[PDB]
Amino acid sequence: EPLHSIISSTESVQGSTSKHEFQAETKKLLDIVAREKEVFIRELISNASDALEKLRHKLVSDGQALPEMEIHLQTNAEKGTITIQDTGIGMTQEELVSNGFYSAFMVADRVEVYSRSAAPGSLGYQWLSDGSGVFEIAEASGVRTGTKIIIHLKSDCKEFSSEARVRDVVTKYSNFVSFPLYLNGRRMNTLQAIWMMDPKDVREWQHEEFYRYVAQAHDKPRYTLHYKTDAPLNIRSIFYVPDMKPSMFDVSRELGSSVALYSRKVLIQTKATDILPKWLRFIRGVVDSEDIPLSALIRKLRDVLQQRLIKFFIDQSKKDAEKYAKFFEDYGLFMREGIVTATEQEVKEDIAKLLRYESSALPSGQLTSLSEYASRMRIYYLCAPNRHLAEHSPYYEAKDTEVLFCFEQFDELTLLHLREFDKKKLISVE
Ligand SMILES: CN(C)c1ncnc2nc[nH]c12
Ligand SMILES: [Ca+2]
Repeated sequence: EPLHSIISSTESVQGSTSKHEFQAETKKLLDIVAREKEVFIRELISNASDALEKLRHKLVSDGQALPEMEIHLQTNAEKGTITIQDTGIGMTQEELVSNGFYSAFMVADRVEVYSRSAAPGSLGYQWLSDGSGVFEIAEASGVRTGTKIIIHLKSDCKEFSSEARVRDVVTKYSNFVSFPLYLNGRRMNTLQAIWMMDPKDVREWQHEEFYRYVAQAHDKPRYTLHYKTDAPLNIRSIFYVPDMKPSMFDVSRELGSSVALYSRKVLIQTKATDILPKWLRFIRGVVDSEDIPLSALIRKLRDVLQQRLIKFFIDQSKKDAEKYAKFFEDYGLFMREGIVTATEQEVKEDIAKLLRYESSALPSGQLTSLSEYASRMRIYYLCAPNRHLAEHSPYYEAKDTEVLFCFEQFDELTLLHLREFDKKKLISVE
């Protein structure tokens, strides 16, 4: 039996507990906090992961051996309890007094905590609170290094004492936790949050495996962007462009982005809706940012990613012009839609930087960007069925001025919405 559990009633308190008042703010908080509810598992697992990370980081800095670093969850139906224990850095009495965590009171009639700091010669402490105006602290024996939280669920939340209900919660939210997580002695997590890895270390087989998981697809990604940054915000993200052509569902999908939102390897909202501009909904991948509450002021992240993705495609066109040509053929509609739907001029020009057209100066079949046309001028366009019809259209013959050639009616409406590029106005020949 490969059952591995570490949770047991080893703690004991010798003397009585001292009673403490909750700060003015905290007391108000515990009431608002206790008004869905299942997210507390997410919060507690994330807290345990942080605790384990601090200890592991400290032990490596001191070149000391690493102990068992695990997160364990236990459910007890007879006692109506849910317990989470980690073998992390723990807490001292000072940190325990000051003491995310209070999300436990969403479902708890009373909370019971045992913690022992990893520092040598530390003591175990017991922390008790019913979510009222008083909590209790006392020295405890038999407290394992790390932290143990025992939640006595109120009758309205007894479901969280069932292994089936908790297992569904853990799998949905905490699938990518970086430390081994156990539920009633059974290992749960096996997926790797590859977006946290060093971009140059991720192997092609990992990107393909992850793309198929996030996109629920069976093809491969033709483009992969591993974007990590901390200057504006904290961003750990990977974006994939499917190898397939866009599907009728992709072009007509409403209120979806096909991008997962994460915070510290913990899920925030699967199929995040407003993480990317709607015209980038054909993108698959994940966005991880610790600067997320847990739904108004996210736009700053959306604009940063739009610019980064637009830069990525501009670079892709320069690295391989032929691969980008078919990408434009397959996904150009999204870019024209993004311009038609844009409201500010600077975004329209940025997206338009991705658009490709044919030119009278270049041979049939060769593409050119609006910037390359602007570079060579000493912006005029003509929309016609095809190239030969364009050269023979009366509008074109009428000074060694080069003219861009569009073929679709959306191209014209796109250029019509994009009045100007780089302060050069767009004027149709005919
Ligand atoms: C809740 N909180 C602030 C914590 N501090 C340190 N180690 C912990 N292990 C689980 N929760 C912990
Ligand atoms: Ca994976």
